[PDB]
Amino acid sequence: PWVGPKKGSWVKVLRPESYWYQTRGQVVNVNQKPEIKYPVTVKFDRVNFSNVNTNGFALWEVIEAPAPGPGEV
Amino acid sequence: AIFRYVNATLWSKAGHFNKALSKGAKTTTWIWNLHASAHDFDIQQGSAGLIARKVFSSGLAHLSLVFFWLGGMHFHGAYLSNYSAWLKDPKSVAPSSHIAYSLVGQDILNSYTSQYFSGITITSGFFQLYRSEGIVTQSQLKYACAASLIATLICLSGSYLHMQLMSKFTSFYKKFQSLSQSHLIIMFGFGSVSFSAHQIHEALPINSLLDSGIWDPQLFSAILLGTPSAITGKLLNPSTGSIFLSQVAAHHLAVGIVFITLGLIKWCNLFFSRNAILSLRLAYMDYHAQLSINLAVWASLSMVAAHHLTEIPVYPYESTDYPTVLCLFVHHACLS
Ligand code: CLA
Ligand code: CLA
Ligand code: CLA
Ligand SMILES: CC1=C(/C=C/C(C)=C/C=C/C(C)=C/C=C/C=C(C)/C=C/C=C(C)/C=C/C2=C(C)CCCC2(C)C)C(C)(C)CCC1
Repeated sequence: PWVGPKKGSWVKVLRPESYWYQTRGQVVNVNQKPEIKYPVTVKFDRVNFSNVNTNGFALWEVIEAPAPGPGEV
Repeated sequence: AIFRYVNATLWSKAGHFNKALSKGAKTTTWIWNLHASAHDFDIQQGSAGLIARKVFSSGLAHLSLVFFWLGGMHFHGAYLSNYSAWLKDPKSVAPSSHIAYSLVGQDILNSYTSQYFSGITITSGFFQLYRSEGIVTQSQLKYACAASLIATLICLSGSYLHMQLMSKFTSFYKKFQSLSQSHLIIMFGFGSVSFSAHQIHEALPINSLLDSGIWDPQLFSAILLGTPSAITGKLLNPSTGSIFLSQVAAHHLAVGIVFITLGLIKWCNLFFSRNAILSLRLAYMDYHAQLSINLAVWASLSMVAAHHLTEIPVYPYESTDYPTVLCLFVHHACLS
């Protein structure tokens, strides 16, 4: 079964040190291997200071959220 | 030669030249990098032929810009200046080809320069330059402006054309011997000889008449007539306080002859110590090497100009036009 969020669904990042903390991204993929500490892959339209668009998060660092509306990050 | 590839489609891309700007506008650093690398043709997409194309065409476009600026100066002198009052009596009237509006009380900027003229006193020495050149009529200044504008258009057309005339096979810009010989013999030698001719044939009679006090149209439209045996520079025009323009014309003739002779001896290979400079010749065949060398040469020449324009007086009344001489020195020192 799918351990993490569904592929393509929007997840709100809960990692305090993340550039996208409390903002939402799209789940690119989730690693089903139980040995992966940070399986979920989330991409965001806003590049961070290092011009990086995607990142890897653990199952406890992302929660399911609705897609951003107009003017929402 | 193929001009079907010049289209305005790339105008709206805003960053096509730099591959690092492909991910357009993710931050404001992208805007700043676009501006910073706009004219760094070496790191831009393309080839060495394209780099040469851009360098030469940009040089021509800047030439057109300078010609436009000179034409604007001539137009301001012709129509928005007190050059007539200054010519008849330079001492009483300060040069001014600059007028300001009366928008918000801004008319206060204009100051008394003549009875019928109020404006901003210019400090570029353009009036003295015109007087030395023999320009004494609004028609002459107007035609100088027209020539400058025509030169601007010609240079703009040349830049636009050369952006496509020069192909990847183009190599005329690497012919350093030909470039240097042409510049030394024609641009400098023939140029100086031709300007000496211009002085002798136009400026000398007009300047002599102006010194005497004659302002007759027929006269305005016998070298060494007034110059004594005194060494040039040892005796200044008593009525103008500057080196005799006939001495200046003789100087330009001699300089042109010397430049032509140098070019001809180089052509004949009379210069022998090629090996002492061969290392530099091989090393410095680069855009940035040539740019650095030329910038240093022109900096030194600008400093020498700053010193000489004041210490050695050659323009009429520029010696007594204290703001003009000071501003010229300071400007050319800063450019140096
Ligand atoms: C013949 C003259 C010449 C030529 C052909 C070049 C060519 C080049 N220079 Mg430049 N350079 C020149 C003169 C020249 N330079 C001079 C005189 C200096 C000394 C200051 C420099 C110093 C210099 C540096 C330090 C660098 C270059 C670089 C470059 C490259 C492009 C830079 C660019 O895109 O700028 C685009 C930016 C602009 C056009 C804007 C510049 C605006 C400045 C701040 C001046 C503002 C003046 C203005 C009048 C202020 C008052 C107005 C105000 C009141 C409103 C290119 C190879 C860069 C490089 O890496 O090259 C490989 C680079 O880093 N140049
Ligand atoms: C709207 C403003 C304006 C405009 C359009 C012009 C236009 C012109 N002035 Mg200038 N001028 C101005 C304001 C202006 N002036 C002011 C406020 C003064 C003080 C009274 C002058 C005093 C003045 C004199 C005395 C002369 C000119 C001249 C000229 C011509 C020179 C060409 C040129 O600018 O090349 C482009 C040149 C530059 C961009 C120079 C950039 C670098 C400068 C020299 C740095 C110096 C400091 C700077 C002015 C201020 C920095 C601080 C500031 C940001 C707060 C041209 C018609 C000359 C001329 O021949 O006129 C016919 C001339 O002799 N002007
Ligand atoms: C270090 C000593 C030194 C000194 C004091 C001078 C002094 C002078 N040189 Mg220079 N020069 C030097 C070294 C020096 N040069 C070297 C080592 C070379 C080549 C080996 C040259 C080649 C050279 C040329 C070809 C010309 C000068 C000219 C000039 C005059 C000033 C610039 C000028 O008028 O620009 C006007 C000329 C230009 C703006 C043209 C610039 C040259 C082109 C565009 C550069 C092309 C670069 C190349 C294609 C890059 C390819 C790279 C790739 C293959 C990797 C002045 C007499 C000019 C002159 O009138 O001489 C009498 C001139 O035409 N010099
Ligand atoms: C702008 C300015 C300036 C100035 C400049 C100048 C002024 C320069 C010079 C210029 C010049 C003044 C140039 C000259 C030129 C000339 C020439 C280039 C000539 C040539 C000749 C020829 C080409 C010849 C021809 C012929 C004939 C006549 C016919 C037959 C025979 C024969 C072929 C020989 C400066 C730098 C300060 C910078 C700033 C501003």
